[PDB]
Amino acid sequence: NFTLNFGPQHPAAHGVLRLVLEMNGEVVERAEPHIGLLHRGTEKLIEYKTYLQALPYFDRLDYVSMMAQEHAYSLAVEKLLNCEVPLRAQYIRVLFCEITRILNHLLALTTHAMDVGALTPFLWAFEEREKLLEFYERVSGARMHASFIRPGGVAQDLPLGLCRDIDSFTQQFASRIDELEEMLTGNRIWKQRLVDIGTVTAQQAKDWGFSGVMLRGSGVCWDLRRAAPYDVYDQLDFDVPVGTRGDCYDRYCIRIEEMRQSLRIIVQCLNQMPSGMIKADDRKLCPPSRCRMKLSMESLIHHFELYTEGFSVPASSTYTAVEAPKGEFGVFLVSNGSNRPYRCKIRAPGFAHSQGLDFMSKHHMLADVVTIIGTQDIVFGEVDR
Amino acid sequence: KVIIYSPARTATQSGSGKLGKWKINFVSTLKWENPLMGWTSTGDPYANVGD
Amino acid sequence: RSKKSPMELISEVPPIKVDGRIVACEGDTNPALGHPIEFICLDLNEPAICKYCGLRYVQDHH
Amino acid sequence: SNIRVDSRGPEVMRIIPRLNEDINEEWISDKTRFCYDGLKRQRLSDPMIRDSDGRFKAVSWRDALAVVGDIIHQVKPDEIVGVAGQLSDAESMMVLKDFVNRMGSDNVWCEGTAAGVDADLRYSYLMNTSISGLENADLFLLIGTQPRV
Amino acid sequence: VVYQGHHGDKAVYRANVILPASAFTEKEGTYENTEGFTQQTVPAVPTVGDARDDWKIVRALSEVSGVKLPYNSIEGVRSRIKSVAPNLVHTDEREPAAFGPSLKPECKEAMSTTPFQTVVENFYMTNSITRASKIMAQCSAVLLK
Amino acid sequence: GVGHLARKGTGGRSSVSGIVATVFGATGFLGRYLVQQLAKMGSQVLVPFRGSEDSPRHLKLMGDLGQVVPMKFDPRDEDSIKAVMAKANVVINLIGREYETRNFSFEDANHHIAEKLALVAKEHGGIMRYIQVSCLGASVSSPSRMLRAKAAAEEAVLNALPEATIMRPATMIGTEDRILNPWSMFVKKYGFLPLIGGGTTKFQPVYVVDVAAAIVAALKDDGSSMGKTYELGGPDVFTTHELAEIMYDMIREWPRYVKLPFPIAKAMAAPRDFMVNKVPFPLPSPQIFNLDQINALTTDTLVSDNALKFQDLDLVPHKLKGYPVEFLIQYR
Amino acid sequence: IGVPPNSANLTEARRRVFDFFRAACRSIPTIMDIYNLQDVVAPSQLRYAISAQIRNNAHITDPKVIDLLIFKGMEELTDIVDHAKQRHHIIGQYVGKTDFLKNFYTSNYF
Amino acid sequence: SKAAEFVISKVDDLMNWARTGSIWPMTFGLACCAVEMMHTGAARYDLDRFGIIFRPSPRQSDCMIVAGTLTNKMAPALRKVYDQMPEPRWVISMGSCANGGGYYHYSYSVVRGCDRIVPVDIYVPGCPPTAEALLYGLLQLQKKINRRKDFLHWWNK
Amino acid sequence: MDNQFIFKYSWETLPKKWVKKMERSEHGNRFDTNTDYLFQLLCFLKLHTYTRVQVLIDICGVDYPSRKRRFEVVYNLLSTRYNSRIRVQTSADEVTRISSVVSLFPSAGWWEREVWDMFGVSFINHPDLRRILTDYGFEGHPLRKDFPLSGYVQVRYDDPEKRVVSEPIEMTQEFRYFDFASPWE
Ligand SMILES: NC(=O)C1=CN([C@@H]2O[C@H](COP(=O)(O)OP(=O)(O)OC[C@H]3O[C@@H](n4cnc5c(N)ncnc54)[C@H](OP(=O)(O)O)[C@@H]3O)[C@@H](O)[C@H]2O)C=CC1
Ligand SMILES: CCCCCCCCCCCC(=O)SCCNC(=O)CCNC(=O)[C@H](O)C(C)(C)COP(=O)(O)O
Ligand code: SF4
Ligand SMILES: [Zn+2]
Repeated sequence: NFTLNFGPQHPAAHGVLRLVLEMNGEVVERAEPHIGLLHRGTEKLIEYKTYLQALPYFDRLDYVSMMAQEHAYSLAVEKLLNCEVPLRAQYIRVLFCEITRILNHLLALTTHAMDVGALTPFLWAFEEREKLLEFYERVSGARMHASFIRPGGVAQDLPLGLCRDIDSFTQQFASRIDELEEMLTGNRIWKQRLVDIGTVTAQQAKDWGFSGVMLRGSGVCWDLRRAAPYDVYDQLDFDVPVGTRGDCYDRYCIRIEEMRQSLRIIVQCLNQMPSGMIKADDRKLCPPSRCRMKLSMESLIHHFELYTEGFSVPASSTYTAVEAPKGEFGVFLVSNGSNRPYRCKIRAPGFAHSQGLDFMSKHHMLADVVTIIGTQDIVFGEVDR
Repeated sequence: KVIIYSPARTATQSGSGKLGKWKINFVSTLKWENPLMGWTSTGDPYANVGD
Repeated sequence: RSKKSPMELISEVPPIKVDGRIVACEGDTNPALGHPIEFICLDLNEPAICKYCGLRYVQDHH
Repeated sequence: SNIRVDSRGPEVMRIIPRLNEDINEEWISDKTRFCYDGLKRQRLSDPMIRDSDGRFKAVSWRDALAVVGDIIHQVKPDEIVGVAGQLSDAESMMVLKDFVNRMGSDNVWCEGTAAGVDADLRYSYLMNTSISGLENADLFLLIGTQPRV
Repeated sequence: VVYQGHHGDKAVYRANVILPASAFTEKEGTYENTEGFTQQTVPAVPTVGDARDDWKIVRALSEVSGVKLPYNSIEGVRSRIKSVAPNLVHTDEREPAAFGPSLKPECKEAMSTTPFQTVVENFYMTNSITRASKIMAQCSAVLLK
Repeated sequence: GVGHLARKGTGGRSSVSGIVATVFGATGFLGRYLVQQLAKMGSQVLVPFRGSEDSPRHLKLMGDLGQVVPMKFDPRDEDSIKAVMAKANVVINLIGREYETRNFSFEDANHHIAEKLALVAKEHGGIMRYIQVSCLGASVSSPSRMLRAKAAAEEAVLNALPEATIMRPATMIGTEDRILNPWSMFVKKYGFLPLIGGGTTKFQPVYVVDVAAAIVAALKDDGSSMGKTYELGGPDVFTTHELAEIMYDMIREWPRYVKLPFPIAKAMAAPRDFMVNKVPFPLPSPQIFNLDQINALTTDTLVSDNALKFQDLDLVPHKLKGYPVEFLIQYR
Repeated sequence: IGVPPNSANLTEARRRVFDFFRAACRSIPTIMDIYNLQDVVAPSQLRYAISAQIRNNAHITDPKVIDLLIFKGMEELTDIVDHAKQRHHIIGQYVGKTDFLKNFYTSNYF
Repeated sequence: SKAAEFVISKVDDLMNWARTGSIWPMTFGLACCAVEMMHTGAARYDLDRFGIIFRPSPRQSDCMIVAGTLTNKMAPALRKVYDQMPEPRWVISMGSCANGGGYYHYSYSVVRGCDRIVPVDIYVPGCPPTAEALLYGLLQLQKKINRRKDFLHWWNK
Repeated sequence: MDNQFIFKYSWETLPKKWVKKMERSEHGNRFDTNTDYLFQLLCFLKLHTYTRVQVLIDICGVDYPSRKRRFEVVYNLLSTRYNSRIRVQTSADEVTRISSVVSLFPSAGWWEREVWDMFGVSFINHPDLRRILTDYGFEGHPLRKDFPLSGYVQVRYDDPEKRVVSEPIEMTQEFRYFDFASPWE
């Protein structure tokens, strides 16, 4: 069995993916992905920067679900700090996490389809994803990497003309999803290129740690935002799609239904949006209003000592876990009691999904491996931290 | 060659909250100025490990 | 203009006249867009320089 | 007195007293506190050799060291006097003493007030009573010392 | 004269060969107190220009002149001191004096008449470091008569 | 020549040295090694180029954020040449082509320009050092064409600046040399390796990094460098035949030769390819049949037994068998 | 295969060291064949280099430390043998008055 | 020279127009900047309008965009990719990680910019650069190409 | 199935001498064993009916350069059907072999290698233990508190030989460490 070197230097296979594998000529036996080409070194760099300076690390990891990533860090810091966040901040955080889920699902679906060969829905879905990156542009400073969510609440309040635009988008997003789905689900080629590909049993998914869509594509109803609801999700009404067969087609259907449920949750959060402040007030971990630190002494002191020293998290350690679009994303914070984290390991959902590729491509075609890569939605920012 | 010592309390402030901790002081005294922007350059990897 | 350095450009601005003993300087007309409020006790024969703004204040009469 | 030098990069920014109950007792003098400016002012950077015509140019380390090694033996084994400095550490003075003694000469002395003083008992030139021990005294008889300057 | 230091002050005006030397914030040497207490110095900052330690300079000059010395490192020269003054290598030790004014070369010689004279005139200009500073130059102009 | 090193820190790419050397004609073969050697020790190097703006592009990787700053200069113009030197203290000359174009004749290839830069450095009043480079074996009485003008330039430069070092490399060997790579390329095409010299032409090939080390060492050392003229040579003496075997054994091909006498090759080389006499300036460049080289291979290029040698500065030449010659694997 | 448990005593680690040296010598033609180096170096003094590097660390008595050096050496050997290490690095690692005056002339910090 | 100057100027103009009207950048995406780089080529900005069709292999592409951080392990691969390209080899350093260090700039396994390797012609700053910023960078590269007197230099020499 | 019930059950059901110490808090339930009864503890926690811990989330690692047992690897677990989390951790050492758990949870095969790479805690009966994250020619373990942030080697391209060669680190602007630590805390 001869060995050929994969590892294309372009994002047409997500880039940064060596993937040396064994070939019998047409059927692959063992595929060995060589991760580490994107080991930037965030985990070592976390310990050298305060709890505020370390927030933008989390946007870079899994750089398609930006606000779904810093949300886990914020929740971990809040748990370590016993900080209570106001209701409006919780609702807008849930809304923006759902927007991240929609963005990730769209990007994953179209990148996977373009890997298969269908290239026309790709540009349609990026046309629709323009409208949500514009929403990100509005609330925060930057389109993609938005440090909107902070440990206290969110960084800044929503602009006045935002909810109208969001609802106008949600009016037609369902029709756009239907248009994208009609080209793939009912198609013939899509079925023969996905059905009975990369089947994973529930026992295999549990053993290999496939929490996320891979776990739910095997019949396991394990949704972290329903099993362990963190923000205001009990109030919200949504369903958890669960597959029957562990093939790639049911994962695609599950992702489509997840986009539907995310749209439903966005509508619910838009309807049930309370007033009030956005940043917390119990502990002192939030900056004073810039119209307040310029005429008060204690407020200016707090601003100075927060933007230089930062808040000191009391010495403890914990493992938070949120439902990232990829799957379960968890941050293992260890606090020394000082203003810098002692150790912050990042549990990337894509790491386990990528290691579990070896048994998924067991006795498949070589071109049957790119579709397995696409269906598990691997970005290498999170895999190599 | 390293020096093991406990940093003393700073004179300017009366708090003793940074005391009782011991540090290893690698003598990384080799630093120069980049002749374009005045930045401080180093060639010793232990410039601030002990700090 | 850009030939004049800001140090030599602020000196030519005439000092403000204040009737009282202390004057509060907030930078710009809008308080939120200027420096933090600074109360300066102008009592000497020389103008009192605002440490943030550089503006000078002179007391004419009580 | 114990100090705490604070430096940013390659230059000393300020000098802060360090607590030492026996020697300085948390205080520090003005001369030792504001002398950090002299460490960056006019300083010797490279070896320099006077020229024949009176000019004073700079050379490499080997060249000046070669010149001094040329002139070291142009003089008699006697009269190779070497004067130590006020700030020179113990090692420098020790090596200077060894270098002078190993050439048939002995005229090494500390800078200033070292003409005919004998220092062999380690109490005729030292503060036998501890600096912290002066708090137990009852009378002082300062003899031409002025311990203020 | 072959001057070796880190400043000028009327010795450069007469020097024939000038060898730059390290300052006290950039060298590791043992200094002795008035009460016989010794303590070392930490190399805070790098040396300026092409300057070397004083002991390094004199050791290299000794080698080039052709006379051999049995030490080549800062540790070795410390062991040499241990045979001339072993208290100089005991950093944290409050050693007292084990003698007294009893034994001494008792010599009642001729007396004098000249009164005691001040040895320091300007407090802010004593050593080369304080003489070349700007803060001291303006400080010793309004703080004293 | 002292008081211009001004060392700052450890030997590194971002270190500092008091050298602002401008290497004229560094865009060729020797320049990409000399500039790298200069920048490795923190010296700032300026590369005045006259061709396209993309020719001194690979030289930006030598330094670190401003060590290498190329500028455009016009060889015909004079006062614009002063621009690329008004902030310099060291000047190195490498200009000179083995070819011959109409616009720049043999005299105005490595003599007139060298004299112009020497004179403008002399009148500059700040150029501390100068290292002009010529070929080994240049003389007034020689069948070689460019070597005669090159020798005239190397003797006329000293008049303007007496404290000028002259280096004489001999058939430099490297990854982009003009004497070994063309032979391999021709062998690949069809392959017969015409020996114009017909063997029995023993010279001293040298490897380029050794030459670059020689110049940087002449800059580093303080003493007998100004005025002195070195003659860099290889570890041993090589002829065109044994050099042919030591290049053929790596190409992994049968050594075949069409070794021919001198006059037929000279008649097929110089007059056949000499057509720069009318209308257009650019003409195709000679591959192996060079007008100067055919006349140059009639005499040995041994290093002078009484002049300066390559080991005078304590540099061991690279043994040109297994370590230097390794680029030929791209042909096999 | 799988990582063996740490050696109980030094005599059990000594045979492990000999086995590692044996494997390194067995695999030594492969490096010379796949990295295309024949004129620069002969295989015989590579034995000397490996022996020197394995005898320099011969004063360690702790069996765990010796086992860990064997482990790291195996990882380095597998990196070199496989197409992981890159050319001109194996050859980089493998194959007067006094020192004080030189160190004084070159720098202050030696 | 003036008689045969109009022809060479026209030839230079034609070559510059040909090279600016069809640039085929090679998508060497590495990190989050690759998202914005593929997002510029979407239906909203239409990077293809300027004849900026992408290429899958470095053999046909005449330009490459380094989008994303450049670790130590990918440096040799980047150098090999750059070497294989044909003679022109224009390089664009998209993002803030590629064009000099970046947000990390300090970790052990990061090359401090793609200028230690693969010499760069245009630096596009941003983290991540806006699609219009990448478009402006490409326009600046096109302006750079228009200054190449390819035939005039080879005819003067 | 909640924190307290699991605490009672694992206090009663678990054989002694396994858990060196244990904690119960809202942050998380801990079971600190003694670096030898790890495979046994995980096997019991995986197969028992009242504690059906099936999925191993991640294998952490904390470097404490102040205790005799320098390192401390942390095993995060999760019971899907009981909807509960157990965090088992040990104490390791820089020269010591701690047992592997790839047999129970196959997903650990890569976190095992990553923990070896970052810190240097080797493992037994593990098929590979090869570096997974750092460079092929990388030396030292970076997540140790000893390793400098900038590292030991730099990477650059030199023209004399057409390849990318490593070199000693030499930075243009040093990493400015701001010491914000203050007393009264
Ligand atoms: N190294 C060797 O193998 C040998 C070297 N030598 C001597 O060493 C010198 C350098 O060797 P080498 O590096 O091969 O030379 P180059 O191959 O570098 O050519 C010299 C460079 O100078 C520039 N140049 C040439 N003519 C002119 C001109 N008229 N006006 C302005 N710039 C010009 C060119 O740059 P562009 O093309 O970009 O204009 C050319 O690349 C040679 O000139 C020769 O005298 C002697 C024998 C053999
Ligand atoms: C190209 C190949 C690539 C890999 C090359 C190798 C790279 C790693 C090399 C390993 C580096 C090491 O230090 S790992 C090996 C280090 N371990 C030891 O040296 C054991 C301690 N020494 C002893 O036991 C004895 O003194 C002994 C000398 C053995 C004999 O003496 P006896 O008989 O009385 O016992
Ligand atoms: S510049 Fe910003 S977005 Fe681009 S790779 Fe670097 S960190 Fe990621
Ligand atoms: Zn004001």
